[PDB]
Amino acid sequence: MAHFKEYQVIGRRLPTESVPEPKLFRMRIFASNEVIAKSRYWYFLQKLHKVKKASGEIVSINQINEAHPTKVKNFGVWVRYDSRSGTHNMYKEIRDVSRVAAVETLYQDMAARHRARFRSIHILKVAEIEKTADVKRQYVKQFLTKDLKFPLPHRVQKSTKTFSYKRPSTFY
Amino acid sequence: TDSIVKASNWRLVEVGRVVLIKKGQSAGKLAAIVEIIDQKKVLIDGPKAGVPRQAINLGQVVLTPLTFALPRGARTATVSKKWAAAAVCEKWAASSWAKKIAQRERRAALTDFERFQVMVLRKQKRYTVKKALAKA
Amino acid sequence: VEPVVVIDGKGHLVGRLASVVAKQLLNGQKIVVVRAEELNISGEFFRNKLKYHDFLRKATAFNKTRGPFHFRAPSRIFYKALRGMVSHKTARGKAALERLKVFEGIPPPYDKKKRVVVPQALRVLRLKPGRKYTTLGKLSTSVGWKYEDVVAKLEAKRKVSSAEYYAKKRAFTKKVASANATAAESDVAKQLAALGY
Amino acid sequence: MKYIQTEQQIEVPEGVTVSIKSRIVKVVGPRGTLTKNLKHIDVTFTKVNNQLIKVAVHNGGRKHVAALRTVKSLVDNMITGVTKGYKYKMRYVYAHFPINVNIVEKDGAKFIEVRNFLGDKKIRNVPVRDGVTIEFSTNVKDEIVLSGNSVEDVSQNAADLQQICRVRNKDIRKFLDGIYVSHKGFITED
Amino acid sequence: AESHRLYVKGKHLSYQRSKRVNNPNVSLIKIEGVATPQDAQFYLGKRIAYVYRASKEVRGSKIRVMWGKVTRTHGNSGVVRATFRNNLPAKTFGASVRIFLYPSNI
RNA sequence: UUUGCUCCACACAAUAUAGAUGGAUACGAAUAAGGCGUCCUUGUGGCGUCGCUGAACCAUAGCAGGCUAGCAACGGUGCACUUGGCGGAAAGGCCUUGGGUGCUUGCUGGCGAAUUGCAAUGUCAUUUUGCGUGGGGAUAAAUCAUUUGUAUACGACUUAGA
RNA sequence: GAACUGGCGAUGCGGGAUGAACCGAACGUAGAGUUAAGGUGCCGGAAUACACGCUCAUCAGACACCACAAAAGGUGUUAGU
Ligand SMILES: [Mg+2]
Ligand SMILES: [Mg+2]
Ligand SMILES: [Mg+2]
Ligand SMILES: [Mg+2]
Ligand SMILES: [Mg+2]
Ligand SMILES: [Mg+2]
Ligand SMILES: [Mg+2]
Repeated sequence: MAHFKEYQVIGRRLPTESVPEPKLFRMRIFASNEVIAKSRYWYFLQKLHKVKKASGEIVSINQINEAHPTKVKNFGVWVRYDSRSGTHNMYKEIRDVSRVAAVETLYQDMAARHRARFRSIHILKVAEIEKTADVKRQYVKQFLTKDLKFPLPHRVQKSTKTFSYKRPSTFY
Repeated sequence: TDSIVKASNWRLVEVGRVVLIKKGQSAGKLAAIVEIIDQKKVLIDGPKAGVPRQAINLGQVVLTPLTFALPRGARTATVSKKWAAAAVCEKWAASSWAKKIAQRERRAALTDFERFQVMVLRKQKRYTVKKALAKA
Repeated sequence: VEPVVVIDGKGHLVGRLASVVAKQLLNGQKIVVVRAEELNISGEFFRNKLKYHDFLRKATAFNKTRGPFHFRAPSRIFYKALRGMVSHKTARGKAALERLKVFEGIPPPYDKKKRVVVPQALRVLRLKPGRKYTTLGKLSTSVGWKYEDVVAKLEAKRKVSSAEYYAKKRAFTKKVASANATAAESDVAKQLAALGY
Repeated sequence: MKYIQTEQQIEVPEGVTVSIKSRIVKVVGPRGTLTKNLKHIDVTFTKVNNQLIKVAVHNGGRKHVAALRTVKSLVDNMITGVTKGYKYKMRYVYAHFPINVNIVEKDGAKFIEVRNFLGDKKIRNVPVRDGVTIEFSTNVKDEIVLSGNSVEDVSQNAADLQQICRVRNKDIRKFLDGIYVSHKGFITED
Repeated sequence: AESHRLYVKGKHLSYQRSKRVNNPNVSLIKIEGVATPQDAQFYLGKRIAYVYRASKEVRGSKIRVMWGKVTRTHGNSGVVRATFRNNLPAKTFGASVRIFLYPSNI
């Protein structure tokens, strides 16, 4: 699940005699595989237009890879989610190197802070923020400062053995 | 008359910091931090040693005391050029940390005959060491 | 590996150490634990004192001498934690329990034996910095342990004797390392370096 | 939110030296020396230019940075204590019974002795802490001055003196009698 | 020399079991110096001896042996499963067994 | 009270093993800090170095380890005999001094091994006990019965008696 | 007290500590392999696994049936409008 891929799914109503060549609606879906991608596509087309899987067709599904996977970006993410007593819209910022990884982090973060499962979340929009001074969240802005450098105090080293003879230290 | 405060130096998570990967497909190679993603993730690059440019968790690597000048977000070619210019490889090889690692593989690669020769040489060295330890 | 393992209980977390020791004894390793009074429990002292008072108030209603027994000494609090982690009502669990000795301080002959630590139960490695923790000797004293001061006096004089032993050993180590320095750049040393030694 | 780096600055005057081992702080000034143990905070101290000490917290939460600013205030208070010292002035408030306050020795130990508080027969005793000097101020009525190098000891001793004279079983809005801290300042203040 | 060992030290931990049912036909052996199934794979098929002493001489000896072999790895921490011609007595939970270097593939 | 009891040594026999199979290899503190070395004006000092695991260190070769000849150094180890010093938390161990007596793989030789037959723990430890041998050592009590009443249902307790 | 279906009764086995009915799965005698539900600090077979966060409770919390909790409130702390 969290090993997310991004798919474009393009579908349409089933062609008839009155309206051949329907309008080829397309979405970008974050999903673990194509089966889930197609299901999410039909769920959203179901909710937005008067169409369903039985009366429709999937013309194309394509994985969309990151253009520059090794370029650290800042992502604005607009989501809509269901809490225990209502529905809410949220905006969040993720510093990450790809859209699928940023969406992974978003789902982990929504699960952690709002106990919102994948079931309850609609990804409205994921967009790279083109430049700084547009980053609105301090938890992301604090990593954009010039010559940023920080230590990692209290390093804990994993032991391969039950017993140690040396009283380990945490220097780093 | 002079205020004295213990420094408590730490290796800093910073661009140009050399890290030693300890788990993964690299698992024992040097890489450079090219850009910081967050408190737990950084983007690293190991072009000379064959470490692909990748976002990694800081728990997968150990910071070394080695640093070199590197602009933030430098691409693979310039990382390689500045790594070679700074001569990171032999500055790493000269440290006793790398010497200890090399000693560990050399010991692991020994044969039974070589281990017997090690025993014989150790006894020969021990004879002279004990002799001098008794003299002085 | 060694026939008897002596664990310095200072700075360890009681439950994680007890789990490790229980598995060792059940697997057949002989364990001696020293300095039980320096064991740690996570959580503040008042909270762990409240927990022990809850334990104290549990007793057989019609006869208190047959009820749950409330041992106050740090070594016995650790022993109690290790029980319940061991199936003590069986012969195998009893056999595992005779493989264990727990002490306050470091009595002889263990005071001249090598002590080990269990890193996966060490407080400094396990607890998040800033989390409050309790010390077992202090909790035991507040509960009714009588021998904190005599243990502290014996630990102080043991530490003195150990310090002179360490000074002698450090001097001998310095001269041994000096002799090994003179052995370098010789042919035997060069060959040993080539072979990995 | 786990701020990357929070930092505060400590200014050290010319005649003061600060020696900070791991978290044991020693401040020596013209008026004496003070020591504080700070091994419960997890901060980092850095010396800059013999007049400036930086104190920092890395990857710290809201409570951690609050403690950082508390540490800066504590070290500043020790520096102020060795430079100019602390002085607390307390006044005697009474309606009918003159509160008699004196300094007595029980056995080599200074005690503040309070008598006739609300006409009581009980003599109240308050130990005098080390480094705290007591003086009964002339040229102003019913005032007692506590002075010392540590604001902690001076303020705590003054608080003990105030709390030893609490009224029981009366409307304290009416029976306002007691010994109250009237002024918190420095010894040499200008 | 002072060392004559030609086997690897092992400890008999328990039978194969669920929470409340055990299988005496399969024993679980912890081999010293083995921490992963990958390392335990070297020991698959190696012969195992449980060596114990008895008061009664039988065939010129007071020493008796129970023979078995390593059959597969067990878990994630280098424990192995072993089968013996006669099952281990189960008072030997925690006793020492010997894993020999034969049959050898090196 | 059978020539009983006890300690030491070796000889045999029995008994068992919660499980030897190179070595349990000793600072204390902190961990947002330390260890070690060095220097000074001796400190919360300067400088250097180290860790990132014990994957270490020490031991490790010889009919399960024989017999024998040398070379080189005066070291390393074992055994008793020793001179002391320290150790009471459960000391029961640690540090020593001086000769003797073996071994030495630090380095060169010479002789032996086989047939356990292609593997079978292939037996090399150590609780305890008894029967013997030869060398020291010591020479009582308790209970019943009687008796007291500071005790007492009976046991028990508490007293007395060559 | 009715409706449909599946069960128990008439049924053991693995899991839910424990339990007629829940989950998994139904049963000749054995061997081997693989799993279900449930689990993998120790009791106890199996990662003191890996990863991102949250929480410190002077009455924390810790897996459905199930062995309860509410209106209301808090510059505790986190995210968000
Ligand atoms: Mg009592
Ligand atoms: Mg019926
Ligand atoms: Mg239940
Ligand atoms: Mg059941
Ligand atoms: Mg169902
Ligand atoms: Mg569990
Ligand atoms: Mg287990």
